[PDB]
Amino acid sequence: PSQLLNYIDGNFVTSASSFANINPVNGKLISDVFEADAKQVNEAVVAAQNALKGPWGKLSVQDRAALIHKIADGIQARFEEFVAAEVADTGRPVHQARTLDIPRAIANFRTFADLAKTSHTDLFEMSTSDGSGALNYTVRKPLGVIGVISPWDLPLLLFTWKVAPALACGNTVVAKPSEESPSSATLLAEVMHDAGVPPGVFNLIHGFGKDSAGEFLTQHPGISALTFTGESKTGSTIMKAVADGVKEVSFELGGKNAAVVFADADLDAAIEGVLRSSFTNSGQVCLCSERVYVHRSIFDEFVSGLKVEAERLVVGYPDQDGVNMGPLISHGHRDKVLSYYRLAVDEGATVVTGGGVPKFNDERDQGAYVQPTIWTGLSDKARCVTEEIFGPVCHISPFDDEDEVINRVNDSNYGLACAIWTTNLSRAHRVSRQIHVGLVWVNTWYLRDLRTPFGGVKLSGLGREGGRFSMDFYSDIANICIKI
Amino acid sequence: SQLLNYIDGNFVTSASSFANINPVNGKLISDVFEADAKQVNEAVVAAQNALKGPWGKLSVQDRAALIHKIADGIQARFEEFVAAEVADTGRPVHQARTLDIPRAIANFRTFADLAKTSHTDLFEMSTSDGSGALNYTVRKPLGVIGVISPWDLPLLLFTWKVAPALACGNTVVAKPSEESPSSATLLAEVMHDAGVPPGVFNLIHGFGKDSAGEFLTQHPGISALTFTGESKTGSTIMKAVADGVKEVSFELGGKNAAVVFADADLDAAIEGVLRSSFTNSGQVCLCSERVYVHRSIFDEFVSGLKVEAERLVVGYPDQDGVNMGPLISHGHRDKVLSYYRLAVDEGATVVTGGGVPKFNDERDQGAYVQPTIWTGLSDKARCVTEEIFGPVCHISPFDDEDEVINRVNDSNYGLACAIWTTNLSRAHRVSRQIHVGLVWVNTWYLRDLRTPFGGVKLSGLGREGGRFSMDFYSDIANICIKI
Amino acid sequence: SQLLNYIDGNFVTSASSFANINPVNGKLISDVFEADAKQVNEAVVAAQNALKGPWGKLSVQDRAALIHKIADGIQARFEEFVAAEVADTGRPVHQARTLDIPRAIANFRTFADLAKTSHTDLFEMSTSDGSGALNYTVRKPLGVIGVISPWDLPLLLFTWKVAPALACGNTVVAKPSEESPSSATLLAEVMHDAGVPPGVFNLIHGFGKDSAGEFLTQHPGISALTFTGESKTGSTIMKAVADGVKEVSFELGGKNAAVVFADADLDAAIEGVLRSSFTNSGQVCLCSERVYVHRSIFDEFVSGLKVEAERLVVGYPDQDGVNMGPLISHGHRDKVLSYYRLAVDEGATVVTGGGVPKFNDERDQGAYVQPTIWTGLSDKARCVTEEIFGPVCHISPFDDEDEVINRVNDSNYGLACAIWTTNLSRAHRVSRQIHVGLVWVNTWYLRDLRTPFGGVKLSGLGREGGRFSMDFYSDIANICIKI
Amino acid sequence: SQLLNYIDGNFVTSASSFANINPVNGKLISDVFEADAKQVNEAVVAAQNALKGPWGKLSVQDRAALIHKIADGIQARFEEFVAAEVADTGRPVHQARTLDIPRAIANFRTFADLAKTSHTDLFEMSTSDGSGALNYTVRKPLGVIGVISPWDLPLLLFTWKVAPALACGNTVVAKPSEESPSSATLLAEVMHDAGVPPGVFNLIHGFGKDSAGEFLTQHPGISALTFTGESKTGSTIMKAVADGVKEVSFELGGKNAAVVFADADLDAAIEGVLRSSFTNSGQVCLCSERVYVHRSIFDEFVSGLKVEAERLVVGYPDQDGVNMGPLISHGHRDKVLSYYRLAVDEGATVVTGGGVPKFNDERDQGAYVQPTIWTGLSDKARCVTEEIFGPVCHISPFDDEDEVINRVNDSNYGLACAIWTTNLSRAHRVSRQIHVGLVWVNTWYLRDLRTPFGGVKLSGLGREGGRFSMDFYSDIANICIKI
Ligand SMILES: NC(=O)c1ccc[n+]([C@@H]2O[C@H](COP(=O)([O-])OP(=O)(O)OC[C@H]3O[C@@H](n4cnc5c(N)ncnc54)[C@H](O)[C@@H]3O)[C@@H](O)[C@H]2O)c1
Ligand SMILES: NC(=O)c1ccc[n+]([C@@H]2O[C@H](COP(=O)([O-])OP(=O)(O)OC[C@H]3O[C@@H](n4cnc5c(N)ncnc54)[C@H](O)[C@@H]3O)[C@@H](O)[C@H]2O)c1
Repeated sequence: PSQLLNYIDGNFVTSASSFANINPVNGKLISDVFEADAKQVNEAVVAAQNALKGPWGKLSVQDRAALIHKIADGIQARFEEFVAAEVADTGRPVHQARTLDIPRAIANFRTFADLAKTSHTDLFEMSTSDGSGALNYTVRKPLGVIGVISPWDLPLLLFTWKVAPALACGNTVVAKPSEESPSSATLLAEVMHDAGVPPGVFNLIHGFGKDSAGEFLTQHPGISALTFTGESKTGSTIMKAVADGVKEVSFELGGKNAAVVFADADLDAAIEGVLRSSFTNSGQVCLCSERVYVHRSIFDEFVSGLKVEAERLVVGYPDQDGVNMGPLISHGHRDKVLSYYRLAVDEGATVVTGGGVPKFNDERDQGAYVQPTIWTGLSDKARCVTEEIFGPVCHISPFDDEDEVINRVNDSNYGLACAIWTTNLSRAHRVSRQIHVGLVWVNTWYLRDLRTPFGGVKLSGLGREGGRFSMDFYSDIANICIKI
Repeated sequence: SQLLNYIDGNFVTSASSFANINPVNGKLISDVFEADAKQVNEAVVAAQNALKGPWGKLSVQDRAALIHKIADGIQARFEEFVAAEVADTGRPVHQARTLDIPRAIANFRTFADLAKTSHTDLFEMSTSDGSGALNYTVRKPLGVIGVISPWDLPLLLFTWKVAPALACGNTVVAKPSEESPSSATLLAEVMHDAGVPPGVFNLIHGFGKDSAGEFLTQHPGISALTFTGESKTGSTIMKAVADGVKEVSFELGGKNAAVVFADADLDAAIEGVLRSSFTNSGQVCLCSERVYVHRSIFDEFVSGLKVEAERLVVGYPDQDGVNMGPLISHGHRDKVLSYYRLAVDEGATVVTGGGVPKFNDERDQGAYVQPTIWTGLSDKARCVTEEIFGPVCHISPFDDEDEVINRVNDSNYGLACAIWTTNLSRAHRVSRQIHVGLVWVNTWYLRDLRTPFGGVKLSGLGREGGRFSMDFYSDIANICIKI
Repeated sequence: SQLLNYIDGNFVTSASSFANINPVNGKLISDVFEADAKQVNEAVVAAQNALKGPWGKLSVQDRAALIHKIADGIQARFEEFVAAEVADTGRPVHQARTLDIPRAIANFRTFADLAKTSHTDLFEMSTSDGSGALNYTVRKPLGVIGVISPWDLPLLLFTWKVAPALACGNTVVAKPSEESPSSATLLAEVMHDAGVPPGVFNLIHGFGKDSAGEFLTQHPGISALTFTGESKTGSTIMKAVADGVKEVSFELGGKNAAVVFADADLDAAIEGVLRSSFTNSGQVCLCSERVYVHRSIFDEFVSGLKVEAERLVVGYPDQDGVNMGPLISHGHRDKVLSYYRLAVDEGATVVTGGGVPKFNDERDQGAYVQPTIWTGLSDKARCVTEEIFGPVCHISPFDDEDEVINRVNDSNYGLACAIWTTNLSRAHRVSRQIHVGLVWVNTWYLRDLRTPFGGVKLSGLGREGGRFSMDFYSDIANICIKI
Repeated sequence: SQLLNYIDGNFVTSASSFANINPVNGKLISDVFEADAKQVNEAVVAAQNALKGPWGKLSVQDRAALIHKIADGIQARFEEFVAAEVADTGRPVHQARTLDIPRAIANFRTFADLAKTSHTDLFEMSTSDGSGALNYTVRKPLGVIGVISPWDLPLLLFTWKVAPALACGNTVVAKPSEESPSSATLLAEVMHDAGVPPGVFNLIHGFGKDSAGEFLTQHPGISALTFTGESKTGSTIMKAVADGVKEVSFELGGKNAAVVFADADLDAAIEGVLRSSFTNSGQVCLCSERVYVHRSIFDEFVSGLKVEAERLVVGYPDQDGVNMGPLISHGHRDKVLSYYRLAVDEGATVVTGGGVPKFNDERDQGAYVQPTIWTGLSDKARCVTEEIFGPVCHISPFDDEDEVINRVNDSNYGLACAIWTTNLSRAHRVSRQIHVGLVWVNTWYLRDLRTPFGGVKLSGLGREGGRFSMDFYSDIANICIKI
């Protein structure tokens, strides 16, 4: 059916090799995707380098921002096509795509264009020996060619989260979306083309990681930065790969996030929240909770309530009425998730609900669905409690003491995010500041303001993006010092 | 004389020692105890544990007051630090008294002040339910900072990392260059006498590969590695910490240009390039080794620079009117001399210098070389492209502004550049086109600690100074409250 | 033609009306209903109440999108706005098409953007009990903002206040100059059609004393009065709001100098001073009426400027190659000609102009004057010290840099200054010593809306622009939480 | 004892003198020389001239070091300062030792530290010709700062203005309250002994109307007047400086509320309200004179408060256990007792106090009153709306969140408010809706010098603290370079 081409130096192109994009709802082929080779990656980088010297480089910040708003306008004008593309690749509920995925991707471009317009830099006066003094000022320049490599859990959102500020700062871009979700990125290339974005400014390359476009990108001496979102292991590999070039790097990596429910929490709200944080996108979001700690006094009641709500979840088609969960991204990913399902049992988990695959008796049985799953009875040292599963699952465990549960949350090689449920003023602020992660929510989950810094600690990442931090990462900060 | 490690509040020796040698006369001045992997581990663990002790409980005001006390402690032993810096490096006494030591003290005072005055952000947001949410950020200690430092400005560059690390509430494991260990050891004593809790600041001595340096970079207990040194070494360190995804901050090598336009104050530009080429015997990362001079003033510039270079006094650190001391070591001299020969093989004219001076005294056992000027090499000569880190510069002419800008930028490095012009438009128009972290106009080596500092390309990764230090040496955490 | 008030979502007439006269030919453009104290009260109360309505419930994003919609509305009716500004003021159509209207549009877009991107501060502190405290700040709407604006750049200066007021979520009662009420009235129409809720924006027409202007300033229901106008008017308004301790922001008169150094690009400086003296027929607060030129180039500069001034086309707004229109009114020309007489009486040499051109057509019933240059007055002449606000400049020589800085600063005003020099150091050294809010080097009237703008001494109080507008049009509140 | 003015580096007497009375016992402490118009003028002129002397040539680092030396000078005479404040005010010795003096020392140190770390902005901009322009801002000394301060927290509020004025490179003419002139005179000695150049800091004694206070505000030589005092005095000053269009900063009166929600920690709330009502005998602008308590806990709260209030030890500054001293003066006691009476006449139930304690010693000649609590008055009672400035509070029950918010806000004042609740949502939701400059949650009088501070409505104009101080006490100037 559909064909997904690379976009290089203003032109769509095919490749020697192609791979399949497969609908996880039913296992049916959606499209053929051309895998760019080493030579085409080179062509992309060189074009990106030259574009920096072209008309793109002559644009005022205001004109550049106007054009980026045009890109956002073009996505909005093809809104439903973008919805259809995200849904096809990933099986995500249509409502989620219409309210989260696509509008956030548009908001990424608008927000960074606006920040580009309002941003400024610094002026430092200094005294000198002769009493004439000196002036030091800083400027933001384009960093150069930014290599962007993105994952499949929020395809257009996380892709544009890198591409928008890269372009807002006047860089050119070579971007490699996940092989699992190539569609919406390809449509973005079309939007770029139609908006009149100069050739070479934005380049789209398809493929995999090792011995494919992804690796080739990280190895190319022509890039100035590599921004990456994906597994921690992949982060380290890429960090080694750019080391000889001393390329700027920004990494958003894996997590094993906890949710903590204190005794004074609003229990019904906490249950709804943990339900959402565990099972949204079938638990395939980096921000999902897979470890949950609940105060002993309310533990059993909490687990009972969550069981009931988890069992009311509708698992099925993306446009099915009242659907809460679609399938996992792919059969390979499902294999990995079920392997963890077994392991949890072997490690001695009580299976509160789920633990298998739903029986549909239609085409969905050919897809890659699993059941939302809850475990109890596992130790803090259990693999299923420590390793990132990336499916619709959580383990729940009681605790007694505040300092205790803080230490248990922090006892991890990851540190992406955490959610805390409490109605107590002091406790919200005291506990939150003690959690060793980049992002804590109190009495909510997945709230994101694009102005805030975002990033992880430990294995969950390196550096920060968002607001001023993106404006700093995607720019050369240069100092000019004038003796007066 | 012996230089010990400082681990968890105690000066400790080690299994093996190495020679610290005076580059003025080749004489041995101390033995330095090389830390082994287990001592490195001990240091990191101690640093990890200090985070949970009294250090971790200090308010920002109390921590800052304590850091000022460290500065005071250095100040009260000022001449001993001067003696220590001079001993290891052979730098002129006057330069140590006026640049090296006071600036090391200022590192501590300034970052302590920045710590006291820093604050974070508040973001309000709307929610579908109409009650909204509050996001705020906080700065927390990153954890244990591994500091690895070079020998060109030993204490200055060392404290440039250590001060903000401590100011942000971290604990530190710091490994100074094997070539210049004394001032860092003195710092450990100052720390001790000031009552810095055990494990907060740890000093380990040794080399890079297969030594204390490598082991520090491999330890999963650190949260960040901040580094100043050669580009290749930076790469090596980048790979070593990759599996841990440690935060990294790199200030690497350069091949910096100076540019003199026809409308420059000629005498000032000659004086400026003399300083930028030969300060510290050209052993500063910010030194110029490439100079482009407009053809209308080329011959006069070169002639004037020759005269001033030959007036430079090369000698003892306490010799009257001394301008230059020796190179850091014989091994470094052999490297610099190898370039002195390569320049000749490459076809260079030697305007002045090109060898080693004859002293007919103990200095001949030291590691002195002559300040050297070359002309006649092409832009692709290795001597014009690779960093030598000696008291040397090649001078070539240029004709056009866009031409010289291209030749300046035609480099895998991009640390710093100096331009000389009296024209308003040109200064601002040219400066912004040079692909480096720092451009000076009509001066050199002016540094304000508030400003961002770093290189592009092979010259580094990230930025430090001012709030960039406060951000790098801190965990930035976002806390989002639903209302 | 009739210009109605706009109060609580309705266009309303009034008991009295006054004449809007076209200064080109003296003909009647429109009747303008003057708001009485009763209508002003009704406007202020509507504004207060609007703060409790749908307007007050908008997210920052929605409020910004609505203000972009206001900008789109103006843009949709671009030429009507052009025609309105031209009719009231006689300004050249080209100036209105390229400066006045697009900048007024840019005011709304820029402050909407600033509103979306602004945030506030988070301060952590330690306490005796070791639990600490959180301190965060928020920006709330100040309340009802009274806006009183002048006639020199009617829509531009009007929207310069109204845009940030609305971006910060305030409601507005605005009173434009009686000389130029037309574009403000169109703006009210755009507001209405854009769907801005009743009471958010209110337009009241009238004069100052014993009229709408005074009644706005006396109303206890406002939270702030932002004002651009004559310095003496500012003083009056400050007294008028003193018992209510209203927030105030004043942009007042000036006697701005231009300085031309010996190393200036002379032709560019001549062109520059021509524009700074005669743009809008010298009726801009930012205009130069004092000009200082280095002695060595004084005669050549004066001769050059004379030639250029005499080439200026003084005529109809859409006449080919027109450079200057008339003054705003006959009353204003009576004042300007009185100064023309005074300058002769004070001993001035009239290099050119000094009178009223003769058209022998309908323009003779208008309010034109000639571009005028004086020489020969002392620094104490009233014509050299008082703001004339016509197309005039006096030119005086100088010999020394510090001398001229002192003469520039020797004024009760301090709005702006323009300096001409090609020398890098001079540009920065001199500029920082000028006691004004804004210095231009080698240009004039460049405005970036992110910058702080305002004057010193009699030229004003407070700053607006960028973050300064976001702070002034907001309540900055501090919330301190004990943890 | 005698208190002299400090003008142009000299302590000088005056033609007239007035009495400083100890309010503990009515005894005369010192005679205070009242500055006349000629003396005030001599002060301003010396300050003006001081800007062009060595003070103006100081680098920011050197200036800050000298400010820290002032702070050192106060620490060195810590007990003399404590005695001075106690003598003037009768404040408990413990409170002056822990609060008053250390915080005035912190004012100098903190604003010195802010000044060293401060910086400004760079704006890059595109132009028609494609070469662009550079806009940057600088902070300059505003000029001569007139400071007029109250007797509330004499040294603390005095230094809160003087410290940032000086940190910003200004010079100062300062008029402390006639009721509390001692600590300020001691500060002038510290300035003198620290070698602060003559004319930089000038101290003039006297009153407001027809005295030095008025004379300062009428003087055309000053650039700003910063003021802390009664709201009616603020309006008077705003009128006085209106013709010079001087920069103003006003911190005025309040009638602050405390609010205790049903979910508050009741014991902590009682302790909190006790402190907020009676600290310094309720003579702090930040004191709570109205208290709203949820109905369900109203009786229990009023009872606990009565008990704790009755345990308050009223007497000697150095008496052990002492909690309260006297009011500042007999004149003020007459005013306070007058409200005590009016409260009864208005229908108040007197829960405790309501008169003056009997001592049977010299304290009966002093100016004491009892801590008083009222119930049973309406929101419209004069005693519940008008600022009394004594050790008094009125407690009223409430039922609804939106109700009490409206009742707190129904005031012509809006300085500060304290809220007590343990609920997360409620704390943030309610706080943001209170129309004041400062809301405390579960505490009172926590001040971080980095935060913006100020009131809304009659409680003030402008903001001070952190960068707001750095902005108010500086000329922000914009320099625009065409490239
Ligand atoms: N960009 C800057 O701001 C800046 C400042 C000063 C110096 N420099 C550069 O640094 C170099 C200066 O001299 P240098 O010889 O001391 O640099 P270097 O890289 O050889 O050594 C620096 C430090 O790293 C250690 N080290 C060496 N190999 C290591 C390894 N494999 N693992 C861990 N640690 C290792 C050394 O022991 C030493 O402490 C020059 O290139 C100079 O330009 C840059
Ligand atoms: N907003 C704040 O942060 C803050 C802080 C402390 C006190 N206050 C307020 O200050 C008041 C108490 O102090 P106060 O009794 O000294 O107030 P006050 O207004 O009577 O006197 C204050 C100062 O102003 C001077 N002054 C009086 N009339 C003057 C005039 N016509 N011209 C020039 N100067 C004049 C006085 O001499 C004195 O030095 C209370 O209202 C209190 O709330 C406010």
